[PDB]
Amino acid sequence: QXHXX
Amino acid sequence: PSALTQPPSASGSLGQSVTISCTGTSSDVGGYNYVSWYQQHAGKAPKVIIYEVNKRPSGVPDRFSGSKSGNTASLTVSGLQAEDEADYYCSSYEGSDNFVFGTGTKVTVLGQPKANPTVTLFPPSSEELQANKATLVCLISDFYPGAVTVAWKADGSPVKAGVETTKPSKQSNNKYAASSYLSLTPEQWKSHRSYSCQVTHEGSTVEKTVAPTECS
Amino acid sequence: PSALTQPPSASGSLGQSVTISCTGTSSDVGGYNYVSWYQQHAGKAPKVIIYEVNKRPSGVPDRFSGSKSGNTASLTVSGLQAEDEADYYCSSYEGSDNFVFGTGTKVTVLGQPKANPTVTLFPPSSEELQANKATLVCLISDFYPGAVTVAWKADGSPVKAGVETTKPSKQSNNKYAASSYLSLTPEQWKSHRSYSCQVTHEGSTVEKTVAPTECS
Repeated sequence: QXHXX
Repeated sequence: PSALTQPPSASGSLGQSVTISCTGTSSDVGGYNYVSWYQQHAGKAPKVIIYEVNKRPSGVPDRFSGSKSGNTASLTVSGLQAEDEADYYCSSYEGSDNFVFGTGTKVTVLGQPKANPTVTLFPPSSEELQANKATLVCLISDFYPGAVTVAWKADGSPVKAGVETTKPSKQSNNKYAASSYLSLTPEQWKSHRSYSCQVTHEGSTVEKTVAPTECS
Repeated sequence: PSALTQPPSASGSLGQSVTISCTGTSSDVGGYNYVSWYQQHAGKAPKVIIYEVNKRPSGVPDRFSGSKSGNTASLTVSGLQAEDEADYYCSSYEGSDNFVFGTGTKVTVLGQPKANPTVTLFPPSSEELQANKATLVCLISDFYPGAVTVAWKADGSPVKAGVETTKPSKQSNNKYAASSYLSLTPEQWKSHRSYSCQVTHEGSTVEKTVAPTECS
């Protein structure tokens, strides 16, 4: 997913 | 902290469903709207099926939903295809460049039909034969369920030795595949009338035979 | 698409520094540094041990390292520890909506001598042919660790089609057997020239080729 800030 | 509460198994059937929870705290599940869910088939590549709320990455199967409720997030699979039966994980943000993963769940369809294995037996290769190696293989394809029992045979008088069998792998569907070898020499091979791989599946027995004949 | 190619087996002794590369392609070539490295032991959901190519989350033992240029990100395990045996993955964000995964490097803290794979290709017999059935079988025996790759070429042209590969299975000598199989049609097998079983085991790659002949 990693995702995201 | 905990293994993010995740049920350890979920069932269903052809065109039934199941809905699964990613359960943790207000630090992570509660906190940020980003709940990612994984589709990872038996031991292989985890796959992103959904990533924030219900955000399926353009090209994702089925009535695959994700609804976040409280500290609980949840995925929905309405279209119990066999194609699922997997280890479905979740994960959310934790802040400080931290992500914690859900713990459980291996999804199980019921209804799934029985499939009797197509046994394809392979005489030794000529190239291998020229190498002075004689190896016989018994292929087992297609079979559902997953337990398969194999036997090798000379001229009866069962005959084991130098025999291997592999433990069934899922495939192009939740249909399984196994194999089996006989590492023989030409002398063990080429003397006999035939050899024979006898395979069993839920009572039913196949038998597959080979005679030193080969054609090509 | 999962364009992040990874080495199968990666292995070492307690002490030496096993590396795990991961390659891919296109778009902003290596213009995304969203490379994330994940460990997973056989029963767990995947721990994230690295990210943003060079970054470890809170804690993560400073013996796990990251690196990346052009098309290759890498994870060096600088001083293998016993409990470093696990599955390892790469991950890259193709853009927004997109997440690409690796093939996985099963890393093994070597118990045995590292055993290089015995591969043997068999073509569809006269009889199977007589049955309007075409199957080829690439028995892969004797490797250690049980972590291999299999690619099928038709006239050197890597076909992505009808084929399966068993899981590697600890034989009665603790060496791993597998099976990749290919399912053809006597038209397509006749209408071709050559059929390669290209098998690879970290730092090696075999290709045994079978050619269509006749007799009958």
